[PDB]
Amino acid sequence: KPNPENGTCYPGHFADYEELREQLSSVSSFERFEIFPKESSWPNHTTTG
Amino acid sequence: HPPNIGDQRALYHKENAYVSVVSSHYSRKFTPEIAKRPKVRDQEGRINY
Amino acid sequence: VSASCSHNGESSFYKNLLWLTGKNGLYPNLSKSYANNKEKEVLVLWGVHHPPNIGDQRALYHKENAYVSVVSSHYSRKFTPEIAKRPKVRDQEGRINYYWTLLEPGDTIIFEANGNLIAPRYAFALSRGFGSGIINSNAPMDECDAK
Ligand SMILES: *[C@@H]1O[C@H](CO)[C@@H](O[C@@H]2O[C@H](CO)[C@@H](O[C@@H]3O[C@H](CO)[C@@H](O)[C@H](O)[C@@H]3O)[C@H](O)[C@H]2NC(C)=O)[C@H](O)[C@H]1NC(C)=O
Ligand SMILES: *[C@@H]1O[C@H](CO)[C@@H](O[C@@H]2O[C@H](CO)[C@@H](O)[C@H](O)[C@H]2NC(C)=O)[C@H](O)[C@H]1NC(C)=O
Repeated sequence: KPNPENGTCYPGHFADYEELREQLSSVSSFERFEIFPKESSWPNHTTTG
Repeated sequence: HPPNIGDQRALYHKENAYVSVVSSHYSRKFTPEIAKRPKVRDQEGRINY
Repeated sequence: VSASCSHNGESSFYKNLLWLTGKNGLYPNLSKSYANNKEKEVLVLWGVHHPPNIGDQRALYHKENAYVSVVSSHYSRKFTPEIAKRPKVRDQEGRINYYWTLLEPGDTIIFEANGNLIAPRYAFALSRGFGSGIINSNAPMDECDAK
């Protein structure tokens, strides 16, 4: 959309927005995976925030 | 980036902190900055991506 | 005031900026905020001070180490002065580095420092012209219109 109404649900600044748009403008194989387990990686740190 | 140092102490229990990400190609060190700024989406503080 | 600047044979400083030095032997922390009510994009100019040596640093700002930080809605950077011997240019051994940023309307800039900060005395509100870059010539001006 010309005016995206949901950009960031928490306000902030994105570094290299246009570079990431150019990188993600065309893909061949796109896969989503868990880089770090939610419970295993942070035993001593609160993750429910 | 917390809006005030009181929320910083309440959330992370450290008056000062450092964030460092390192790779073979890209390496950088980030330091949080605590300052007041106008509210966007009912949040004074922001998080930098 | 800088002895390098010479206006009518008198020492002076830049008009758009201000050099801040400690008063009564102390340099308290500073905090400034500006809201953009000009409805136009504003340009702010500020600089940092790199002292000639640690003695001049202690004489000017009453602190051996100091920092200046500028934060905005879209631009944020942390600055650190460097104290070292440098080549002498225009009868000034130290050097001072200037920085600029562009603020959209509805944005607030924050200045926080304990020393080595050149405060912005004046700011400039400007409109955006897309092209017409700078040219370099010594030719005389004429009142005629050429496309
Ligand atoms: C995704 O976008 C929608 C826009 O359609 C967001 O909904 C909007 O959320 C904001 C923030 O809460 C609302 O602004 C506030 O509304 C209250 C009244 O509820 C008003 O009193 C405040 O002064 C302020 O204007 C806005 O009304 C609301 N719009 C709609 C149509 O619901 C939604 O929050 C976004 N989701 C995200 C960013 O996760
Ligand atoms: C003025 O600024 C200095 C620099 O940040 C402050 O000094 C720091 O204060 C915090 C909180 O008291 C300490 O945790 C740091 O260790 C201090 N750093 C240094 C280098 O001293 C100082 O507190 C500020 N003063 C006021 C009145 O705001």
